[PDB]
Amino acid sequence: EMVETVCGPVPVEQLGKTLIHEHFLFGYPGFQGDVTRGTFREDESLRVAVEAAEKMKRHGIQTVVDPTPNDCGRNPAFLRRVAEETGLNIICATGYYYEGEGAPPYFQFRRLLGTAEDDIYDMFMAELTEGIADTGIKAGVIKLASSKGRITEYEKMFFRAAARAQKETGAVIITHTQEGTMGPEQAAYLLEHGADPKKIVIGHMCDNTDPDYHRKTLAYGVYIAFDHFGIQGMVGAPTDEERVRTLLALLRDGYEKQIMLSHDTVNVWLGRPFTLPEPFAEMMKNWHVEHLFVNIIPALKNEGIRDEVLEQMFIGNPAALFSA
Amino acid sequence: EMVETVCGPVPVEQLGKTLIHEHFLFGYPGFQGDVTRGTFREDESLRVAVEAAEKMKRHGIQTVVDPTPNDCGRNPAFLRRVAEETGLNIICATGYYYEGEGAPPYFQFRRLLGTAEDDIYDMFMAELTEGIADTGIKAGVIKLASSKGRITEYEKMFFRAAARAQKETGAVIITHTQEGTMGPEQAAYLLEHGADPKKIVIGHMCDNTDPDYHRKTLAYGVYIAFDHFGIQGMVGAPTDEERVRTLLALLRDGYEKQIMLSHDTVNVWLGRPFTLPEPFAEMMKNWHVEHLFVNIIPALKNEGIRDEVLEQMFIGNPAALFSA
Ligand SMILES: [Co+2]
Ligand SMILES: [Co+2]
Ligand SMILES: [Co+2]
Ligand SMILES: [Co+2]
Repeated sequence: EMVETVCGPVPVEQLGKTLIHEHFLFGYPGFQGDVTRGTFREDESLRVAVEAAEKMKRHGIQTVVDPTPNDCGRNPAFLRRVAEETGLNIICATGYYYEGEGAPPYFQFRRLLGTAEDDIYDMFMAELTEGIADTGIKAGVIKLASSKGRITEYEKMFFRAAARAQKETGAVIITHTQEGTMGPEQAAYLLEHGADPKKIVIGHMCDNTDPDYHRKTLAYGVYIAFDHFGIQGMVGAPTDEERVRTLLALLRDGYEKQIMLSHDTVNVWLGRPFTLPEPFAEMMKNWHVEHLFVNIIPALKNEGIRDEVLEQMFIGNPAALFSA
Repeated sequence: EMVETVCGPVPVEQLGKTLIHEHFLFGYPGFQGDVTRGTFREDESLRVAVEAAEKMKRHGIQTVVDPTPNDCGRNPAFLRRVAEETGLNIICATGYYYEGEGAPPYFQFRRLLGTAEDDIYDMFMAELTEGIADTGIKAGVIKLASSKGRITEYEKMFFRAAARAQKETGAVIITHTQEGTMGPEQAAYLLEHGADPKKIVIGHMCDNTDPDYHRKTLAYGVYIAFDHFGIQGMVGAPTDEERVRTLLALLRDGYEKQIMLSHDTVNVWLGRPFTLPEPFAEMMKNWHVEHLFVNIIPALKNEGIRDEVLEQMFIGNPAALFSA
């Protein structure tokens, strides 16, 4: 009936049109050490984050899931400010990123102590059922992530802890896959450990252009997310044209009740500002929160995708995902 | 001749008896993500850190160099609270840790952008000559660190930026070596990029028990630190008995003017509290700030080491190190 947002419990039936994977803030681990030159400018950051939220609202978005990992600058209190200003529902996560873009030393050390996996489960339970730090905000999803071609031993600790927490709480799991790998493997591993496929979203699935890879993942009964719309020009990433091609094939096969769409935007980068070099910068120009609504959805409609199917993906699926 | 401390400039002639490598606070990268169960409690932490400072003061210590890396929870304002309460001089660092206990994703990303090395130099210069964040505190040393058996491409960016910053500022460089490797290589690499050997301390040298490894390093004209006293059993670490054996051999060889001693304590751990298992816990029982004075120095004097030699290491060498 209810889901935890940054403003507290909200009825699942009130979530409405949802973006399943966007970041208001995000930083690569290590950004914290560059505080002198890469200061967090909260006022400007809030202005930018609120502007992004308003752009989403303009296209009927009422809810956003922000799965910023705990080790990547997650800031629930900041999200609450965005939500308070805009009236958007924002659902945050508990979880760590994958090894290559994460900060593994801490839980690797606890693994040497023999307690890491239990500590992670304890962290998930605390943040799902008690609150994050002193904010009073509970996470509404568990974020999991794996490496390219491998769910590492470090990563598997989180996967097992997540399955355990899910069995206890009924919490939704949202995942990151790296470079179009491990979708089927994540689903199989989570299900081995008793996780509920109807509560799992395997992310970044659109990074792989082989429809058989998607169908192998869909076979487990999980949700999949095409959540990289706008990300073009590598590393390895396919084009939006290719993403649309893959999506159309799955919709023709009747998989709409298992698919959600997003952009995985980073609206405010933590640390120093940066500029992409020009070939890449132009290829990435559509990576913003309006892209699905201005470009992608019109293209789907051009191919004959019905409004009810679009509504299934943006409204029906998040409602079902967060319902018992 | 002055050095920057957490309280501002202090005459080098007033540093007196110094511990070259101790941490009031330290966290393994990723500790930030375990904030809920591992919150930093400032009042209690300050009480503990102040007590550690008072323990050092009782043995005549007037100065501590705290080289906590930027990515390992460095908190200069906290150090200033400790120093303001106790009158201890505390000198802090600018730098990142080695890959295996560091947070490389941030500067790895900036390396891809082509700016990392310049960004690191910029950071070093800002923190040595202007201030850290909004604290008004300047770092007095640059902290460098390498991995086991190699200085990685990531680490080398910091090494080159450090040499550049040293040429400009005359700043002292303090290093970490991993598992008794890369001592000579660090010295060679820094001098090859124009760093001053009389301003370099190669750290954790006591983790290697081969006196030829030490003599190879010492031949570069650099300082070396036996800075792991009390750390026994963990990750290939030698015993204190073995450390004393190596140290005695070098002192009898006439190397006193190049050697400094410390414990590399962590007085307050960031993140969740932990307890070491029973075999390791007993082995680590002497890992505290009084150990050199209560146990090690008496062991050295029992082996014929005179007060003048000890004073050279604890007083003479730090004064020379920080002098032009
Ligand atoms: Co991701
Ligand atoms: Co993401
Ligand atoms: Co070290
Ligand atoms: Co240290």
